[PDB]
Amino acid sequence: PVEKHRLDYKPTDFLIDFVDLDFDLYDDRTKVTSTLTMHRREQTPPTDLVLDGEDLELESVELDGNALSMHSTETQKGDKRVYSLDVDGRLVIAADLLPQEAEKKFKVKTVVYVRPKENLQLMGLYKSGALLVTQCEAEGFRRITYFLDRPDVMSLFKVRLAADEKACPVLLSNGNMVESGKVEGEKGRHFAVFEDPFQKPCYLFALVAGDLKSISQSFTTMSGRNVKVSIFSEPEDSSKLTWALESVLKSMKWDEERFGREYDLDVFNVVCAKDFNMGAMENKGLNIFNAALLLADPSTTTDAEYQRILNVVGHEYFHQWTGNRVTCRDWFQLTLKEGLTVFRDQLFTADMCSAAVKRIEDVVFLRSRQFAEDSGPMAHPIRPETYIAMDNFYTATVYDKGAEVIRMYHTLLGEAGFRKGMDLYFKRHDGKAVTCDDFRAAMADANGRDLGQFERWYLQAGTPEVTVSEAVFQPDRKKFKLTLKQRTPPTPGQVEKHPFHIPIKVGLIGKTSKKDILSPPTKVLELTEAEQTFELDAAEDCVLSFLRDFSAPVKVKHEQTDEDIAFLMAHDSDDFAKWQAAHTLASGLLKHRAEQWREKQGEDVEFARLPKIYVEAFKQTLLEQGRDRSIQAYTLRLPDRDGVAQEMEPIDPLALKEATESVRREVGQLLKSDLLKVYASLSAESRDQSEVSRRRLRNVILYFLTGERDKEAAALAMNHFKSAKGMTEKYAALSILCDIEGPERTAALEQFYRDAKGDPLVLDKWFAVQALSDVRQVTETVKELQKHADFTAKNPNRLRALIFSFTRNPQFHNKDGAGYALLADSVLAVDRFNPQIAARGAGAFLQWKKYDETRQREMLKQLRRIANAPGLSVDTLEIVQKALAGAPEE
Ligand SMILES: [Zn+2]
Ligand SMILES: [Zn+2]
Repeated sequence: PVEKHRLDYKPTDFLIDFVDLDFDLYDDRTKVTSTLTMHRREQTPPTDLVLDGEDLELESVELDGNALSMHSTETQKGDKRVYSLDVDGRLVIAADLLPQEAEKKFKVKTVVYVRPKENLQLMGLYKSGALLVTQCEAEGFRRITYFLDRPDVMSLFKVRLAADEKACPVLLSNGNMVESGKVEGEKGRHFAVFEDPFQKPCYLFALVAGDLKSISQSFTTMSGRNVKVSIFSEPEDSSKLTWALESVLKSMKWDEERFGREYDLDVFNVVCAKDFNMGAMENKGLNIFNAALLLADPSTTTDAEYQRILNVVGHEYFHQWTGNRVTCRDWFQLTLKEGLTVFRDQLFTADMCSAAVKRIEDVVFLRSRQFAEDSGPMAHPIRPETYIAMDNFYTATVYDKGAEVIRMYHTLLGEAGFRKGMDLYFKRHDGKAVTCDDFRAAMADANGRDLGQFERWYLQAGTPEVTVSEAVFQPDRKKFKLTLKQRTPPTPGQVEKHPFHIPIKVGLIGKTSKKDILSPPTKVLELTEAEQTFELDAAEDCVLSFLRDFSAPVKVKHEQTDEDIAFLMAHDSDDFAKWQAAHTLASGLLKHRAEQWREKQGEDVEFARLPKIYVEAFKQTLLEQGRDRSIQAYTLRLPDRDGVAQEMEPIDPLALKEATESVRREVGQLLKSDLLKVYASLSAESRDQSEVSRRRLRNVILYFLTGERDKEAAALAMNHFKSAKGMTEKYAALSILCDIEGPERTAALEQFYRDAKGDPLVLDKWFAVQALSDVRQVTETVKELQKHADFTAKNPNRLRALIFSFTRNPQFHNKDGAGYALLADSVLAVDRFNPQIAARGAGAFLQWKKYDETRQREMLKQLRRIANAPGLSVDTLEIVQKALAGAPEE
């Protein structure tokens, strides 16, 4: 297809009033009988009807009960009762056959066949284990039957499903079940009819058929309505659903208290799917989850995966209002529901777990994955202007930066002002398909606030850079002068970047008071120009606390002495800025040691001793009593390597890895006695946040106690591995052991495989922990694991567990190019059956320009090999075309 543009939107020529679907479900060939009740838009001349349709085996076309034949050269001579198929497979009916009056309704009935077992794209109807499941977002419903496959077309649905009674005892679709019984002529088959009373776009359609067990629990809304919440899964996993069920109940209660949102259906169903591209999908009343985001068990699920399940479960329920009842006018507005819903699950996770812990996790993920995207060839604003394949723009920018943009609304307007904007947003657009500007206008109108410049967050890509050009205390005036500058580098298709509306939370820590001296302690500064000076009231000499709570998704250039950083590490009040001060000091040490290693390529690299400021602060955090142990663990943990690499030019993952290990080993020697004392204090599975924090700090201290990677380190990690009562401490010890070549690593990996007992999720970790190992010939191990009996590229979770994890290994960038070729060979094979996963796999080649010339030539070679592959998908073609946009021709 050709490139699509945001400003080319136009309402549809025709409307869809009713959808009558009949499914004759078989694993090899499913018949889909569909009747669409349509009419032309008012005040519009007659025009041809064009319906989306992809990979359908068409049997018959019927217009108002009259059969139409396939247009051919023989039908041209005389037959006018014909239909046509365009070059893309869309169903075309000439305007002469349709009613002349616009309001006159007509019926288009089609019989098509699809092949679920051959549907390896996992879009539309396909087989997943013992289940027949669906996935339609964004444009997958056209792979089931003909439709106007766009989110601004809504209609009422009536769905009938017929299937084998033994293989598919449970049949599910959107809405309420109105009929169930046996198939009349065919013995052994049964059916069910589902009617959705509320109109919905086609991407929210879903159907499930297979052998399912369920747990359930009632929920009473604030109006008194009772909603039956049920979690479905295959029989073998039906005892691992309580954590997901309890998460739905918390999400429904939280949305009522925090935003006044009330569920409107009698049933809320969640079905687990073992073969799923996304993490979960918000199909109206019939959510479908990836198994890794639903199933939970103490012996298989880590604390982080437990929290991720709670977060995604809430995310999918929050889509019922921000996504389903108020939906998108077009796919350029994807961040209207994704950015707003991610922000909603971030507030939810913060209230359910720890606010500071969640904020630190979100910022670290943003400044690694999203910052790389925003500085690369695929950089796009949260509301893109153009796209080729819409599946390529379900990105960290649209999701996670979009949430940071929503959070900036909350910062500028306050909680009560943000709530008033939400109420007006839901009141105006309930049951409609709207845009980003509608949400921004709701926030503006409800608060009397001008948000015209704020739209630049939606229009301009790239990470803004905020420089602290001057920050000096003025004792004569009792003022603190703060001068700030902002600039944003060019991104593909947009060189000039106009100033953003940047809210910057600041604070001052008095040098005498050792606490906040501002009242209120945090002040929201509105940086709206390219350069601006602010004057804060400071009674005494102070130290600046800049960008508290990460109030804007920007880079910060702020020169601080190690003494002022140590002052903030000990006396700052903002939880993020307190951690940011420690993260800033450790990042600079990591970055400098990596540049020394990068200068000599590891040939005689001598590191200066770690400064006492860093070690004493590390020791104080380690020995501290009474504080939150999760904040303790995240402060002591070394900075994420992908985050530090985004500040380097060029990026050298091997130099950054050696820099990380050298710091890990030096602090392990300097504070070995204190580390061993705290480690023994954290011994002796509960889901309580107190026990999660204890295990989190215990695993971090083990990392600092095993840096030498000698026989003593392997023995300590092996005991941690064997004595673990859950997956959290077991997987952490295994991950540490896999960097230590020896018998302890092989024994742990062999035992880990057998202890899985065929569990696909535990086997994913077994593949991933090997792909991320810092061992020699880790590439050859990954290449060999592709032949393993339990490896199949057709399952996205298993493919990502091995291949995607390997792309995050620093040895993936080995200068011999063996790692790049491995990914390219994988992307080529996967693209022939699952374009979505292959396009995301090829994304690891996007930042080729940021690496050294040797790695540039190797990555450019694989990028061109993929781009020149015959039959390459539209999805993967767009990704590598963008990557090669700034590359030499030929
Ligand atoms: Zn989603
Ligand atoms: Zn979402």
